[PDB]
Order: sequence, then C-alpha cells, then structure tokens
Amino acid sequence: GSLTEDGLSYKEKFVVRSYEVGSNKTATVETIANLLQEVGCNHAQSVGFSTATTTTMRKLHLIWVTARMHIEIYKYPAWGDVVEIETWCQSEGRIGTRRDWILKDSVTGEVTGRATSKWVMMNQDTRRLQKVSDDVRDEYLVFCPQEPRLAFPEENNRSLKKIPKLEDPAQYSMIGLKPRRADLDMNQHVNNVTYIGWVLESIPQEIVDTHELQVITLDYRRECQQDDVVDSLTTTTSDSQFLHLLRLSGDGQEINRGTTLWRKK
Amino acid sequence: GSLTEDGLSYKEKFVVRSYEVGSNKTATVETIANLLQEVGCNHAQSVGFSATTTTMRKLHLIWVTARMHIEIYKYPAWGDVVEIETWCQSEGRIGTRRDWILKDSVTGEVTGRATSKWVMMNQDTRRLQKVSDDVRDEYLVFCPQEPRLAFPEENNRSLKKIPKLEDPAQYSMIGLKPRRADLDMNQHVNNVTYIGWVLESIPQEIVDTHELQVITLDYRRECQQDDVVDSLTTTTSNDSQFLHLLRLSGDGQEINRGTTLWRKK
Ligand SMILES: NC(=O)c1cccc2[nH]ccc12
Ligand SMILES: NC(=O)c1cccc2[nH]ccc12
Repeated sequence: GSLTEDGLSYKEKFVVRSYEVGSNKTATVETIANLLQEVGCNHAQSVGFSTATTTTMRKLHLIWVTARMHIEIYKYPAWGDVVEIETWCQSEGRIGTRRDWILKDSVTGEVTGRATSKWVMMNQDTRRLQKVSDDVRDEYLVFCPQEPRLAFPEENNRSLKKIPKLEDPAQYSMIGLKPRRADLDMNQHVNNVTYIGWVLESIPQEIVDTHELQVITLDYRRECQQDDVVDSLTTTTSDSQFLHLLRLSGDGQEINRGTTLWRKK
Repeated sequence: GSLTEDGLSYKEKFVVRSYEVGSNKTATVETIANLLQEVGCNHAQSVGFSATTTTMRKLHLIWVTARMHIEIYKYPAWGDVVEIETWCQSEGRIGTRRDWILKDSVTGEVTGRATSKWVMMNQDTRRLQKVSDDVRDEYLVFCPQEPRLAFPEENNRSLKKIPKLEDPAQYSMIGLKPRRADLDMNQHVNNVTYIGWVLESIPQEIVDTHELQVITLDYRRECQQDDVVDSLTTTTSNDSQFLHLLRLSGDGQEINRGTTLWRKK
C-alpha cells in the first residue's frame, strides 16, 4: 500500500482469502471491517504514528476510541478477487476525528462499498472522554485534507441517524457470548470487529440464507472485558430492517446498539 | 503466489496484518495456521482442483484433516513478510500428507515448519475409507515422487501418539461455542478454531512467561454449529509441556486431543 500523490489519503490492495468468505464464496462483513482497520493502521504508520497516537497524546496517556462504525456494501468481493481500499481522515472540531473509506473492484474500478467511522479521545487509564486538545489537534491537521471529503456526503444520510434503544422482549437473541484470545487485539482489548460478529449472531438463519447484508451502523458505548459475557438482541423494525442491542449478561449494561438493512437475494 | 519451477510445490508471501498479532506484536499461531490453509488452498487451485478430484466429487468423497503438527522458531512480526512453501505427498492407501516450510523473506532463514495428515471420507455418511487406485492416480502427478518431509528426524514429534487426558483436568475452559466467523464457506467449523479452543485453557501466567514452540492436534469428530465444547489442559512436565482434550458438553464425546510445548521467554 501507499499514500496517494498529495499525501492526504492511503490506498491498499487485498486478495480475498479462502477463510475470509462466507457460504456465498464472497468476503464476510467482518472480513471487510478487518480490512478497513488494516488499511487504517497502514495509513497511520506511513505518516509517523506510534507502532496510533501523536507525540502529545502519548505523554498525556490519551488514546483514540471508536464511537461509531457505518458500513454500506453494494458488492462483496469474491474469494480470489482483489479489492482496493482508499482511506483518509478529517477532524471534526473538538468533538473528534472521522475516518472514511471507499472500497473498489480493482479490475473494473467500480465502487463496491463505503464506510465512515467516528472517533473520540479518551484517557487510557481513567477512560474519560475529553474532546480534542489545542496543540494535540495541530499535530495531525497536516495529514488530513483541508476541504471536506465525505464518503457519505448526502444531507441527513444513514451514517448520522440516531439509533433508539431496543425494548424487551427482543424478537431474537443469542446469549452467553464470550470472547476468546483470537478476539483480542495486541493491547489485550476486544477487537472492534468482534462486536459486529456478535450483533449478527442473533439474526435468524432464514434471513442470512434469503437476504444479503447491505447496511450496518454500530454505536460503541462501553468495552466488553475479557471476563465479561454478552447477550445479542435483535428485533425486526420493517427490504428487511433490524434494531440491535449488545449488553452484559448479568446487570444488562449496554455495550453497543445498532441497525442493519438487508436486501432479498 | 506461484507453483515452483518443477510444478511440485507452491510458494506464497504474506505481509503480517495488525489484527493478526498478539501482545508480543508477532503473529499468533492461529494466524500461522490460517496462512497454512490459505497457501494450501492456492496450491490446489493452481493445479486444477475445486479441493477434490473428478472421481471424488462423483463418489461424494472429501478430504478430512486427521492431524496438524506445527513447530515455530520465530513468529513473524507485524509488517514482516513471511514466505511459505507447501507440497503434498501420498502415503499409500492411508491418505495424503501436506507439509509446509515457513521462512523469513529478508534473511531466507527457516522460522517454522508444519505437517498435516489427511484422510478420505464420504461427505454424507461421514465414513472413512482408504484411497482407491483411480482417485490416487489423479493427484499423484502433482506430488514429488521422492520423499520430501518437513520433519525427517528418526523419531520426530509429528508422529508421536497422544494419550487421553484423565479427569480431573488441571485447567479448563467451559462452554466454548462457535459463532458465524468460525464457519468455513461450507458452514463447517474452521480447523483453526479447534487450535484456539485448545489454547483457551492454558493459564494466563504461561502465556505471559512462555512462548508456544510446538502444537500437535489430533482431529476425531467435528463440533457442529449447535454443539458446546469444554477445553481441558494438564501439565505433563526450563520447558513446559501440556496434554489437551476437547470434548462436547454433556456426554463428553471427544472431538480433539493434543499436546503443546513451551519455552521460557
Ligand atoms: N490514524 C490516525 O491516528 C490518524 C488521525 C488523524 C489524522 C490522520 N491522518 C492519517 C492518519 C491519521
Ligand atoms: N490440496 C489438494 O487437494 C491436493 C491433494 C493431493 C495432492 C495435491 N497436490 C497439490 C494439491 C493437492
């Protein structure tokens, strides 16, 4: 992969692996989300970030936390196909940063998907959110385009829609979900993609067999720790549309909420 | 990737991804095992398979893994390129064997080696059978005629018989269940998932002070999508050695047994 000519975005190509595809022999949405995070890490590495915080974030013990992921897929890449992903970052005042991605077919150059993510700043020890510092923002404004470049430019698009809280009784549920070592990142935290897989565990088999996942929006509220247990709840709100809630198995503390949209095959 | 000059083996290079590494910022053994299966799949694709022969598909016959043995000297770091060469060899009517050699792309030094034993099974009845003459003759043209073993040693660890763990186990991880991410494109649990499940019962203290050097896993029965697994581990020993048993919750039907060897960091 490499930074583009103007140094303000990054591109990388991936060959879809055999173990990265589902029953329809095209890449799963968890494989897509892993590729989004991988090209995001290579972008930060290419501009000098920690091997992904700045000089001042490191001394203040500040980190980036994902607040929201929104993915829209038109065509999932087949096993053996090459998918090219371009990513870039943009600041959003003191509220946080945004990282967008565009997925393309390498042969046709056609856009097969797009994604947007909202990141917030948090003290790694206290887990307290704190907006963005005056001279912390100055350290990374040089690696972001100055004019707005949005993957979802539409006014009032699906990526910014507020998600309600699912009320019991849920229509479908998958309970007692627990992470294993494969689910941890290099910092021993549960990987953000694991939450996507957990949301989708409560989608009935019949839906997965007759429909294709087109849109997923996931809010991140609290992390599931290595010794926590998760319940995945899903209710139909309708194409097929669903409301989702991940909560810790005991007290019922919310960790995530989201919606999915599905097209009939 | 590509077949080598003589067409009797296959080589492929992989850049280690950010989400593929553990706390030591080097690739996990599950990432290694996924790469072994990926280069295995590209080798079969390059020789005309899709991965059974013309007679196997007609007779509803498939390849099933009976044993995996991996030995790692140095795990590839995040961002490093690892080159893997793989080949197959027939072992008479018992079945076939696929071996792999892992190398550092920059230094050319061997950083690991693996061997696997495969058997033939009727996909519907789940009944094992010896390889027939007409099925064997179909793939003998893609295997070297002289023996080429990743583990040539007089009495190497790859062929050692593994005993059955007796209760009470020293360590256990109970109620392990697969999710959709764990399934392959045929809706069967991925062979690498069993490795992760064996390692769930290794105490945290071991993982922090030791490095996994050797893993041998026998495969006996599959865990189905609605099955629940218990992972049991007992110390059998500078080095640390363990005996492992995976069994279904309830009746306690064995699905796997194995051993691991660990060196102090
Ligand atoms: N990945 C990051 O930490 C990041 C944050 C803000 C702007 C950026 N531009 C390239 C990478 C990056
Ligand atoms: N992977 C396979 O299906 C296979 C089986 C037997 C011999 C082989 N030689 C290359 C690939 C291969």
